[PDB]
Amino acid sequence: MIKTIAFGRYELDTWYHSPYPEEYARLGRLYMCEFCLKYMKSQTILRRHMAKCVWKHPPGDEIYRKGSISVFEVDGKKNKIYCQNLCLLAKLFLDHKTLYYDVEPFLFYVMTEADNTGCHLIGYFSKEKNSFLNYNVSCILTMPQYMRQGYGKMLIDFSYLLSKVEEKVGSPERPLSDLGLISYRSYWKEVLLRYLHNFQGKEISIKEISQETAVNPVDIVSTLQALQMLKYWKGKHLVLKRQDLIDEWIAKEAKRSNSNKTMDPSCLKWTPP
Amino acid sequence: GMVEIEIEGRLHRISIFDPLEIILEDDL
Ligand SMILES: [Zn+2]
Repeated sequence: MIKTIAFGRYELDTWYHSPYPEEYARLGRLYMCEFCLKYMKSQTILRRHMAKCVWKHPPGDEIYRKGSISVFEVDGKKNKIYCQNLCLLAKLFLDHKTLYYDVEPFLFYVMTEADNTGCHLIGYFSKEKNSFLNYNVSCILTMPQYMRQGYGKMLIDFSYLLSKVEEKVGSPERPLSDLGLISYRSYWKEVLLRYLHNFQGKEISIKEISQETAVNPVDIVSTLQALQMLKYWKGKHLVLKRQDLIDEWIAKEAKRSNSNKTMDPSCLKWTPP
Repeated sequence: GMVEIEIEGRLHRISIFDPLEIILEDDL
């Protein structure tokens, strides 16, 4: 079975099992075209491909660019093959991912970092074209060579930015991988502490916050309690503005945004359906 | 809209449309 993939300049241990054709699943190493995501039997095979291959980035529309960092929006129906490969790729490293074959009812948002060779795959999230439950994220992944660098947050943040511009509230698809429950929990804290920092009024409804940030009202109540800011005295429900967390949030703001790991609504060029 | 969960060994239910009061420190 498979254990490692050659992905661009990287050599990655694979974490799970992916339903690759047994012809390939018989192999312990797969060589992936870093731009079109074709999988190949050997190094010699790949090299010849790379000499033919034309992709220097994914397909679809580049709906966000801020310098080297882009995000492409790929239609599962418009690039069925690119998206299917993407899933197989993501199925290593993602434990509970369902879909591989039928990528048509989905949009894929592919984040990439550009250098002199091309636009390299950072990570992606998929999004149903018509989520019955209003999920703004189906599956989300940071490539291993980009983990613990604040790109997960950027992906999540972009998923809600779409939701905002769509004028919707949404939430990731349940269930939530053990690794992704921590990052959303984290992200919903950034988001909420910021709001309370900017909000100068004396009262607010969840629906207001839900509408400003695009975070689902349940995920808001959840985080408020996680932060222990939902208090009940004298017969009603009060929001408790913790100075500490808010003050820690501002110091943490300096740190993060010194390293430019922030998405930027000014750079998005998108229209929703 | 009505959410439910726990605050210090009690059980509590809260609407997502009522304005909730924001406070700092104070007597409670
Ligand atoms: Zn290729």
